[PDB]
Order: sequence, then C-alpha cells, then structure tokens
Amino acid sequence: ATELTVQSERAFLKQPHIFLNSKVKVKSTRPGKGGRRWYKDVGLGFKTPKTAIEGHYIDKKCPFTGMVSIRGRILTGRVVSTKMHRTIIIRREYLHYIPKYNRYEKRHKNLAAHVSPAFRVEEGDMVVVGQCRPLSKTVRFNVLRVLPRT
Amino acid sequence: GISRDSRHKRSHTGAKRAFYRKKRAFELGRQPANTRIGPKRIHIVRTRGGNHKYRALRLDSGNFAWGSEGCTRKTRIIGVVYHPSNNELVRTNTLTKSAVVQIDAAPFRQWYEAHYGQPLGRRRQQKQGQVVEEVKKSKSVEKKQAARFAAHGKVDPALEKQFEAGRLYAIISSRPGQSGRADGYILEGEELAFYQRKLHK
Amino acid sequence: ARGPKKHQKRLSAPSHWLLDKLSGAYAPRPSTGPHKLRDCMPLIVFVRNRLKYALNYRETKAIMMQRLVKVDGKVRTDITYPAGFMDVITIEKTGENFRLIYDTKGRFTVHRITDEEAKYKLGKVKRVQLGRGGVPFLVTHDARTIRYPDPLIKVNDTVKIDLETGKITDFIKFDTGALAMITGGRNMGRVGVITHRERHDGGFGIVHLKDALDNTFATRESNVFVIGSEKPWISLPKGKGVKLTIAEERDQRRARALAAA
RNA sequence: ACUGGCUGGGCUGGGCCUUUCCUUCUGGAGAACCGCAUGCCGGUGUGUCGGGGAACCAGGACUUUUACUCUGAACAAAUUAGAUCGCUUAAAGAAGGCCUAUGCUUGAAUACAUUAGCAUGGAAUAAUAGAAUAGGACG
RNA sequence: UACCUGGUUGAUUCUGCCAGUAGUCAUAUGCUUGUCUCAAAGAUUAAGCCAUGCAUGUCUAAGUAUAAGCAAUUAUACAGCGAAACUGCGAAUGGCUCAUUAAAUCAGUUAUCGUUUAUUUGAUAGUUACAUGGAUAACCGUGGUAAUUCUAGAGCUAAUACAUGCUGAAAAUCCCGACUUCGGAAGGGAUGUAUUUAUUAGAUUAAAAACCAAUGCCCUUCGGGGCUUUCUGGUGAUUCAUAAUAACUUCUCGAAUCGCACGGCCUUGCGCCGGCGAUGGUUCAUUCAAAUUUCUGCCCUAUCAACUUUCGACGGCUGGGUAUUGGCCAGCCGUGGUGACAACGGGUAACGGAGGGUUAGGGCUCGACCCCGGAGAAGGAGCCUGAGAAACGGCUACUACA
RNA sequence: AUAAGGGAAGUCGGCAAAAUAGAUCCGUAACUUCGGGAAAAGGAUUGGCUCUAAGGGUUGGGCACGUUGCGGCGUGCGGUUAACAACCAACUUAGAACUGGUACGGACAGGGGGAAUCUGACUGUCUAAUUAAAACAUAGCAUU
Ligand SMILES: [Mg+2]
Ligand SMILES: [Mg+2]
Ligand SMILES: [Mg+2]
Ligand SMILES: [Mg+2]
Ligand SMILES: [Mg+2]
Ligand SMILES: [Mg+2]
Ligand SMILES: [Mg+2]
Ligand SMILES: [Mg+2]
Ligand SMILES: [Mg+2]
Ligand SMILES: [Mg+2]
Ligand SMILES: [Mg+2]
Ligand SMILES: [Mg+2]
Ligand SMILES: [Mg+2]
Ligand SMILES: [Mg+2]
Ligand SMILES: [Mg+2]
Ligand SMILES: [Mg+2]
Ligand SMILES: [Mg+2]
Ligand SMILES: [Mg+2]
Ligand SMILES: [Mg+2]
Ligand SMILES: [Mg+2]
Ligand SMILES: [Mg+2]
Ligand SMILES: [Mg+2]
Ligand SMILES: [Mg+2]
Ligand SMILES: [Mg+2]
Ligand SMILES: [Mg+2]
Ligand SMILES: [Mg+2]
Ligand SMILES: [Mg+2]
Ligand SMILES: [Mg+2]
Ligand SMILES: [Mg+2]
Ligand SMILES: [Mg+2]
Ligand SMILES: [Mg+2]
Ligand SMILES: [Mg+2]
Ligand SMILES: [Mg+2]
Ligand SMILES: [Mg+2]
Ligand SMILES: [Mg+2]
Ligand SMILES: [Mg+2]
Ligand SMILES: [Mg+2]
Ligand SMILES: [Mg+2]
Ligand SMILES: [Mg+2]
Ligand SMILES: [Mg+2]
Ligand SMILES: [Mg+2]
Ligand SMILES: [Mg+2]
Ligand SMILES: [Mg+2]
Ligand SMILES: [Mg+2]
Ligand SMILES: [Mg+2]
Ligand SMILES: [Mg+2]
Ligand SMILES: [Mg+2]
Repeated sequence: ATELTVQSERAFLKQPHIFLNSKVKVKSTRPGKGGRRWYKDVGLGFKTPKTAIEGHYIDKKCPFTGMVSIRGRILTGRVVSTKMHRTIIIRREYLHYIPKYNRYEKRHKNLAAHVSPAFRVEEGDMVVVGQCRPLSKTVRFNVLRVLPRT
Repeated sequence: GISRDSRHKRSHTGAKRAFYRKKRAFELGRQPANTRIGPKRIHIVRTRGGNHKYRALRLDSGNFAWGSEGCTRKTRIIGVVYHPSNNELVRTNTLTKSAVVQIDAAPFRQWYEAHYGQPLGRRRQQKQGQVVEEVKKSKSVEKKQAARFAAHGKVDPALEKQFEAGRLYAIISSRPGQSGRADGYILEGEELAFYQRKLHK
Repeated sequence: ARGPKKHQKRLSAPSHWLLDKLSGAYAPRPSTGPHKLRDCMPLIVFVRNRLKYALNYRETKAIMMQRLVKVDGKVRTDITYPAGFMDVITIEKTGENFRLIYDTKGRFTVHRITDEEAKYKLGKVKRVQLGRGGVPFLVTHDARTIRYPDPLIKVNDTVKIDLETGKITDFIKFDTGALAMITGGRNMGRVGVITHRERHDGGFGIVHLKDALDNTFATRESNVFVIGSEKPWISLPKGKGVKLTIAEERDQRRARALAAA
C-alpha cells in the first residue's frame, strides 16, 4: 500500500506493551522481546508477507502485527469497490436451485472486509478472506491472500 | 433508560426498520462521570452479576511509573495540558485515559539521589540557597553507587530540563470512570518529542 | 426468556429413556450435575422404570431417604441425580453392583458386575494445564480434577481411577491399534479397533474404526472413548457391540426360541 | 438342502509389459526373499545374527480452479412408510411371554427427508487457467 | 382406480365455458337418534368490557424460643412438641393469548482467542481469642381516622440480621546497611490472595572453530593438561496458561456459626488431645444456561424506479459507556453504502417451523390451536430488589375507562 | 398619543387607525404559456463577556573551477528538502463555556396574509385647476 507518513494524527501511534526506551541495548531474535517490531503467524497454511514484518505502518486491525484472531469460515470473492480507507467490498456469485422447474438461477451477495496496508489491492481481483470479531457496523471479515492476476 | 442496541439504527441499504420489542434490562447504558482534579470523591455502583465498579468524580494523585529506571511512586497531578480527542477536556482540567498531565517530580528525584551518588537537575547553584551535605556512613556505598552510575548511564538532556522546574509529563493509562484510579507512566524518548513539538506551536 | 427453565415436557424427553407417551404430561427433568442433560441417566428412571423396585414417584424418594443407594462410593439423596457413562451404582442391601454402559442400540442397559470390579473406574481426559501456584492438573469427562498427574499423560487419553482414593493408576495412549467404544452419533454403542486417524485443521477431525467382523465405520473424535489396547479392561455386556443387521436378528430370535422351546 | 468338478460361458474388481504405473523426505514397528551354526523325521523355532525393508502407522513439503454424481460423518421427539406381540376383533397401545415357581427371559427395530454447510472416491459431460516483446521450464 | 357424462344445430365435426360427480382432524344449520371403545370444544366478529371466589408459599437431630402455650416431672443456663415474629430461599418456572412484526421473527449450520452465570458436582487459600460492640420485631401498655393487608408515640430482649477484630512456623527472594584488613558482613524493613498500572521470562528441533575482556574450579611434576554441565507446558493460531520485580486501594477474602456420638493420654489441672455431619467461604473446572454472532432460504404488487445522510447515512482515529465486541454514544477527519440478479414504498381478512387435507408421476392449498422458538398482559414511557425482570396475580406518572 | 372586558355588533362600504417588517437556518400547495407562482402559507434563533478553529503574503536552499571588494556574476553539474525556518498583514465565517428581573434587528429603519368572481394580456400614455379608468397606445392578425 501507499502511506505517506506513519505519524500523522492527534495521538502517538504505537503497538501496545512494546517497550521502546531502554537504557541497556540487548539484541535478540525474538520479535517483541528486544524492542523491535512484533508479529505473529495466523496459521491454516497462511504465510506472513514480507511487507508486514519489515514495514513501519501501525494498524490494530491487521491480522498480522495486530490484535485480531481469525476463526470461522473462509470465503472467496471478487473486489468491486476500493474507495474507502482500509476497507473493500467483494462480490460473491452462486446458483440457486428451483425444485419445481428443475433448473437453477443466478444470485449474488455483497460483503465488506478489512484490508491491511500489507497488501496492495486493485479493482477486479480475487481475494481470500477470513472471519473475525465485529470490527465495525458491517465488517466481520479480514483479507488474507491476493490471488495472482491473469 | 439509555439503550445501546442497534434496533433503532438504519440498515445498510438505507431501509427503516420497524418496532420489535420494548427496551431490555440488558443493553442499557449509564450516565458518564466526568473526573475532575480536586479532593478525593468516589461513588460505588452495583453492576451486572452482583459485581461493582468505582465512579471517580474528583482525584488528585495516582501511581506513575518511570520506564527506564523501573520505580513506581505515588505523586499528585498539577494539571491537564493536552488531549488528542477534544480541547474542551483540556480547558476543564477533566482527566480521562490518554490524557497528558503534569506531575510533581519530588519523589522520583529523591530515589535517584539515594540509588546513584550524583545530583540530578540542580541549577540552584547560582542561588545556593538550599545547599546541604550529609556525611556518608560508609565507603563501600561509593563502590556500590559508582558501579551503578558507570554502568546504567546518564539521563538524556530532554528529561533533565523538566527536573529543574520540578514538573514532569505523563499519560494516564487507566480508566478513572471504571476503576476509580488515575495511573500512568512518564513519557520519554521519541514519544516525548512528538508531544513537545505539538504542545507549543 | 426471563430466566432458566425448571420443567420438562413429556414427548420432549430424550428418546433413549424409553418413556411411554401416555400416563402423564411431564418428565423427570434431570437436575444439574456432572453429566450433560441430553445424555444422562436420572436415578429415578433407573430405580423405578428399569429395575421396577419402586412402583411410583412417591416410593422412589422413600428408598433414597434411607441412603440405601450410592454412586461411585458416595451416597446420593436426590431422585433426579444425573448419572452417566462409566458410573458405578452399588446397592449394598440387595447385594449387587451396576455399571452404566451403552448397548448396541444406543441406550443404557442393566449390567451386573462383580464386587472386585466395582471398585475402579476410567474416564477420558478433557484438558491438561497449570493451575494456581504452578501445580499441574487434569480434568476427566465427569468433572473430576486431580493435581500432580503423570507428565506423560496428554489430552484425549484415558486413565484408570481408584475410586476410593481418586488417584490415577495406569493409563492408555490414544493411537492406532487401540480398542474403543463409541458414545455418540448413529454408531452409538459399537466396539471397534482404531485403524487410522485423519485430522483437519480448523476442527472436527475424524477417526476410522473396524469391527470384529471386519465391518467398517467412522465417527468424530469427540465420540470415541478408548477402553483398552487389547482385552478391554472393563467387562463388556452381552453381544459385545457387534451390530447385527435386521436380517440376522430375526434369524437369531427364532433359532434361540425354538432351541429353548 | 449338502459336496466337488467343468481348460463352462458371463458379470464386478485388482495387478504387470507396451514411449504411459503413481509425488517426496524423516521416523516407527517389522515381514518376504537370503545365507551363519545350533536340533528332529529337505523343509523348520533358531537370534537383541545381518544383506533387507512388501505392506502398514505417525510427521513435513509439493497438487490449475468451480459445477456435477458415489460413499461417509453431523442433524427431534410426535407425525408419514414400516418390523414384532390375538388389548375377546378393530381405530389404538408399547406391551409381553415360559413350568407352578418364594424365579427365569425378551422387545421398545429400520428407511425417508435434502436446499445450504463439513469430509471421501470417480474424472465423462459444461465452463476455467498456462510459454509469443519469452518477464518461460530444468541443473 | 393414470376414468368422465348433460347443454349452442334442421342434422354434423370442433373451440369453449356453465352444470353434474368424490374427499376434507372444515366450520355452520335442518330432520332423526338404542349399545361398546376413544374425547375435540369463546381461535375467526370485539388484544372489547368485567360483579363474586380461587389460582404461591415454605421447618429439619442441625440459624433466633423465658409464649402469664401444651405436656410430662432426670436435669437451677438452656434440653420434649411447639403458635407468633425476625432471618434464609422461592415468587423471573408454569398457565393463557396471537395484537404488532416482510431479512424482522424462524429453520438447518457456525463462532465466542469478544462476555455474565444463583444453584449442582470435583479440587483448592499458615496473616479480651476460654470468645468483642450497639440496635430492633413478636410480647406488655396508651391512642388516632367514616374508610384499606393504614400506622403513631412509650417500655423489655436475641442472631448464620447489622458493625468491629487476634504472625501460632521457618526458609527463601529483594532493598537499606552498624561496623574494616577492601576481599564480605552485625541487624533492619518488605514479602499470602483480590484490586489498578508499568516492566521481565515464557527457550530449539542439523555442526566445527578461531579471537578480545576474566573468573567457580578439578587434576598437578608448579613447566600446567584443562573446563564435560541444570530446567522450560499448551493451540490450526495470540501479548495464552503460569511465574518474578517496583508500587498502589474510602478495598476485599483467609470461620467470634450449629447438631450428633462419650473416647483416649498424666505432671489430676473444673488441664491437653481426638471422630463423623450441617451451614458458609477465595480462585479454577463442570453443569442448567443466557446475550450477541457466520453462511443460505420467505406470499401478492411497477397505476411503487431510484433510495439513504434535518438531528449517523458507509468507513478511519482517540476516548466515553456496557457483563463484553460494535457508529452503541461524544469530539476530529475522509465521501461513501444499496439497486433491473427488482433496492425503496404499499397490501396482507400474515406470529415462524415440525406438520394437516387432497394424489399415477410433477403439484395445488391450509397451518390461531397439545411439541420447539419469539412477542404481549387496556394504551405508552420510567424504575426498585436480585445470580437472573425494563416483571405487571411488583411499584411511580400521564391518557382512556371504572 | 394611550386605553379595562368584547372584537366590525359602526357604516353605502373595515373610510381612518392598529397589526406584519432586518439578517441566519428549516419549511412551502392548487394552477401553469414550464420561464413562474414564491418573500406563498407556516416555524426557530439574535446582547455582554472570556476563549477555540479555518481562510494569506515575502525572503532563504549542494558541490567543482574562473572573475571580482565576508561576496555578485561566468559556469560545470547534481538534487525535488516524505515541506521545513524566520519575519510580515487586514477583515470574514463557524463552534463551546460562564453571566442577567427571559432581555437582546432594545432608538432609528422596516411586506398583513389566504379562498374566489367581473374586466383589460403585460411595461407605457391623457382631461395643468373636481373623473388615472374597463378609456387611448402596443406587439400579433387581416383587408385596400
Ligand atoms: Mg476450534
Ligand atoms: Mg396397530
Ligand atoms: Mg467431490
Ligand atoms: Mg390428472
Ligand atoms: Mg352457434
Ligand atoms: Mg333443439
Ligand atoms: Mg363445478
Ligand atoms: Mg350392557
Ligand atoms: Mg378473542
Ligand atoms: Mg426440636
Ligand atoms: Mg436451594
Ligand atoms: Mg427470589
Ligand atoms: Mg412461561
Ligand atoms: Mg384458552
Ligand atoms: Mg463447592
Ligand atoms: Mg451475614
Ligand atoms: Mg497473560
Ligand atoms: Mg474504540
Ligand atoms: Mg454503483
Ligand atoms: Mg403463513
Ligand atoms: Mg395478525
Ligand atoms: Mg402455528
Ligand atoms: Mg386472528
Ligand atoms: Mg380445534
Ligand atoms: Mg381485555
Ligand atoms: Mg436471589
Ligand atoms: Mg414480559
Ligand atoms: Mg408493564
Ligand atoms: Mg390477572
Ligand atoms: Mg406472571
Ligand atoms: Mg379596548
Ligand atoms: Mg386588552
Ligand atoms: Mg380574536
Ligand atoms: Mg353591519
Ligand atoms: Mg364605495
Ligand atoms: Mg386604509
Ligand atoms: Mg404602523
Ligand atoms: Mg423556482
Ligand atoms: Mg423562494
Ligand atoms: Mg416568511
Ligand atoms: Mg397566491
Ligand atoms: Mg448567545
Ligand atoms: Mg424578528
Ligand atoms: Mg419587534
Ligand atoms: Mg392595463
Ligand atoms: Mg383634473
Ligand atoms: Mg385625480
């Protein structure tokens, strides 16, 4: 994603409980222990992107370097709107079966999900999302993977 | 009374919902309590399940912890100086979470003098009004103290200037309306530079 | 609906209690306890409806007030006490002991046991972790918590309980080749040997079993209950859970009837 | 009804060679085929013997993506279909039966739903993806 | 049981509707009526209005007994049964009804690593004392008002009501240090758990060295050969479980309670020790749950085609409030969200579902009603007590009746 | 100029007088030549004081040589300050707290409105000294 500055707000943005002003300097491989950036692994065969671990952005809703756990259904769709801030709209299509006439018809639903600054999402791309706790009035899913373009 | 349900709202398509049921015992809300700086005054409230919460109406002191050194001392709050959300919070001297305040620096300076055998932030040498020396009742203490001073290090100039005046910047990290206590930490480092630049410009 | 329920309607009681649809409108409504409400064995149903020692509701509590009947070595005095799997019921005055165990049709049956076997139990373990003060502990399937267990014991295993001192004496790992009995699902009461296990990340793993007659079936992990490696530790009921088809049952029924008479 | 046979003709399925057959590493226990000497009437227990791992279990990595169909799992009692037992028959009911017993013994089955969701086998039919400014594959 | 017949014409073959024929756990009405087994029933129009009576209370050996209570006569503290009254618990379950309600209720299927939980079940808490202090009801006695399950002022006495309160242990860990020979040390403080904030540990899972700084040491010929090394649980996934340090609090909990048995030691003191139950109590687990929550599915209507953001409509951030998440609410900043795959609005003689009636197959129609979920107590709003209520066989106010 | 209670009962007739009035924010019908009707109708706010936020201008930018009285030019280049620093300047708009005998376009200034009929389309013109109108003129149309 494209973010001009990291600290551009009224308050000071920082990861909670990550102490940053220590007199003695100790170098450790652990992410959060030494005083450097913290991140975790979601699981279910989902790999942490390189941009997340080495980035400087601060986000409390990203599945990586954030305070949200992913559990529940996993869905797929195509993005139709990317005109908000850190939020996208995906379109899901399926076929409903009418028993009397012994044939199907087309139907669709619209879904809202949160997109992290780690990914770069454009219109007309396929994404994979995972369920999380309610983050807003109509946001209950989080972007996990961006499929390659044709 | 006050309710926090989503029934009265409007659906994401813009449709207007219809009446469903009367207000419930749960989903209620309560009147906010605006903490102020003054003599201590706290009310008790009986919450869900028989538990209790603590409404703080007026407070003047609370715990504040020094990060690098690792000491926690109780001291008083002088006034509120900044609030990222609303300016009217600052003017009223009403304190909530993430409110920048000024605290008395006396307890923290005294601990530094005992732990390290060096003076911290003393430009009264021009006046020398309160200069005093007490005989040290040992000589291994200098061996112990000089080891600490040479090992841990020295305070940065930014935090030292505040010690001369006797006032220190801190951020409330508790929720006074919920727990009835105002607690926080001394802010320092790059976080100090963010607020100082914003505070006077 | 403004609080918790306290009544149970007949025609809504669990099916495996085998209660007639007439003669009343309500059901015993088992009280809260160590076993789930859906799959439990209320004491009044056992004493009055199966053993037929007590004629009606009024005389069922008359027996209990005399402290004649006890479960797991401790006397219980409420008629609607939830008993469950593996529980041992002892009546000293009459002189026999019972163990609650499923038959091949998925319901509780009367099962005599010897006095020597009526002094131990076994239960599936639910969780292992550290408690207050750093003391390790585990909890079984009947809400028994025991401190200082064997560090080799992990979750999903089974442990033999003294039932007199409440101490673990030997255990069985949960792996292929073990002998297990099913406690839930449509394959309820079957006995088989674990063939292999397939796991799915995100919950609901499944295990494949094999019957003694080379039959095959599968179930979720939450319904498999290991009772031994070979030669099961407890005494199985008559039929050993082989699940004969409907064709053989009528063939066996007439063969047994004509042979006897 | 029992038993064996047909170089019996068919039906369903599993192995090999045809240019194709079937990913891969770690570990578990251990066979078949092999010789070593020790013992009976050219086979065999031999043993913490070794060349050796068919198959199996557990673990890691890789595999174009949907619809469709097969088999499993999970899911309510009553009701519908349906098995058993002469309430004097029946609509019902879930009871009863055996010599005579100061006792013994049994039943309270099974199928269906059906759209959506979770696993498994198949790879026809209908869509979809890949190397063309090589920004391609392999060591 | 996969079925058809009468009626247009002077007569004929067709399209086509009207009429006939059968069922209904589907209601009403007319005429008639002997027996056995089974037994629906003020839903439809008026969720319109209601006289009178009832429908919720409760005591064991085990919270409080000086009844001018009864009964015996082993109890000079009490001791059998036991009205009244205080205290504890329940009264939030049942039973009735279908007015409102069109992605709302509801069905099948998921989540709570986003929360509260009386009771039941299993574990679990070493920091005057041979027993602490004031009140109050029943009862006695003196009254008021036409009137009610209205209550006044005066005099006695109880607690498992209300309010206080007792290092009986050591060790270890962390600070200050009286005092020197400079290399450790006299003795001094804190240290259970709950509450609030800051900081630290919570390891990896193939191997061989060579340097700088300098120290527990072993062997030893004093030239030294050197140096093997102790723990660490769990999930698909966490800042998880748990532990340690500096402090904090109108601040908790850690038993001044009750009943049966009549026992054992010797320095024989109205001394010490000892069993089984009842009722309570802090944290974790369990059980009955409860509140929110993921995916897909509802009848007719275009003479309803654009809708949502006055005064939140879609999203970002810091807080406030709640048992917790959340535009649930307050400030600041972006301009979005739904729609011909039918949004938005209007109709419903509409509570949803399991299911009822009628049958070749495919269907059409009904479901107020014994089972499950939701809502309401004449119409609206507000709240007390409690683990649980926005309760009406609970209270307060307005409107309408009486 | 002002009047208790009533509010056109006065009179040929509401003649005279009274009532409405500035600005900011909401709200607005029948009819229609689609331009209007419309300031339709009908509502709310307004002082003093102490503060907060937004809307602008000018001058400064790194090396390597050469000229020259710490530098102005000659140039040879490079870079786009994740837009910083100093100084200078008038007014216009929005929001919050406190305060009073609930008052605040405090004087002045300053529209009454609605439902209909008859008649000329409209702006314009005339009997100076009793009639300003439905009369005259007008664009459009037709005839000689
Ligand atoms: Mg899970
Ligand atoms: Mg029958
Ligand atoms: Mg498949
Ligand atoms: Mg037909
Ligand atoms: Mg004709
Ligand atoms: Mg005729
Ligand atoms: Mg007809
Ligand atoms: Mg007769
Ligand atoms: Mg009615
Ligand atoms: Mg008594
Ligand atoms: Mg109780
Ligand atoms: Mg109660
Ligand atoms: Mg009820
Ligand atoms: Mg009724
Ligand atoms: Mg307990
Ligand atoms: Mg008490
Ligand atoms: Mg933690
Ligand atoms: Mg927030
Ligand atoms: Mg659009
Ligand atoms: Mg309906
Ligand atoms: Mg209705
Ligand atoms: Mg219904
Ligand atoms: Mg009705
Ligand atoms: Mg009926
Ligand atoms: Mg009524
Ligand atoms: Mg209670
Ligand atoms: Mg209610
Ligand atoms: Mg009410
Ligand atoms: Mg009533
Ligand atoms: Mg009621
Ligand atoms: Mg007047
Ligand atoms: Mg007047
Ligand atoms: Mg008037
Ligand atoms: Mg008149
Ligand atoms: Mg006139
Ligand atoms: Mg006038
Ligand atoms: Mg005037
Ligand atoms: Mg206009
Ligand atoms: Mg206008
Ligand atoms: Mg106006
Ligand atoms: Mg007008
Ligand atoms: Mg004002
Ligand atoms: Mg005005
Ligand atoms: Mg005026
Ligand atoms: Mg004119
Ligand atoms: Mg004139
Ligand atoms: Mg004139």
